[PDB]
Amino acid sequence: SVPSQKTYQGSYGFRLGFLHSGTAKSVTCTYSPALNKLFCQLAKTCPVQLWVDSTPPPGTRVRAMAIYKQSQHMTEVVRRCPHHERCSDSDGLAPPQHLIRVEGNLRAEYLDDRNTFRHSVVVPCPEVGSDCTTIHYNYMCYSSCMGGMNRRPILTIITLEDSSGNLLGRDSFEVRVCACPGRDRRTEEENLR
Ligand SMILES: [Zn+2]
Repeated sequence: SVPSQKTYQGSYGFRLGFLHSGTAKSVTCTYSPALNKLFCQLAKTCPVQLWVDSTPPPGTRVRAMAIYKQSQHMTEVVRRCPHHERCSDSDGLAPPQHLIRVEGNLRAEYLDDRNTFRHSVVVPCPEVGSDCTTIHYNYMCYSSCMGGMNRRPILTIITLEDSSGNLLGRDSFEVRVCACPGRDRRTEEENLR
């Protein structure tokens, strides 16, 4: 099977938002609207905003999952490479095999799907004075990792779910985990032009 990647705002007007971090060679995470693609360094904080037009019910959750972007690879489970899955960089909560972690949320749950074997991380659902909520993700392998992503592009799919896991909303973005996100974004954006 292959998870749907179709954008779906749903009843609550769910969609993502990204900061404007620029493309300085020092930057650790940067998002390209033109490419709908996030470029980030290994294991660095990736702030992703969650926007809604109205507040979803108590018990609503937000799940993240990675899939390969190319159709010929889409049935393969995205996982950490043979090196990184064994490097004992556990935060005590994320399984060592999971590519995507949520940073600084003790209520994060990590799922190994019993049927598809795919990995995901899910958190429960702004503060006073704020207009959106932000989740902080980490990507724990480089796009280039041999025996893992192996230079294949991935997408992250973010789904808004009810307490049963039923779909309420969906958005997605491509991700490249690389040493120099600023330069790579600049390069790919120029290539697109
Ligand atoms: Zn790796």
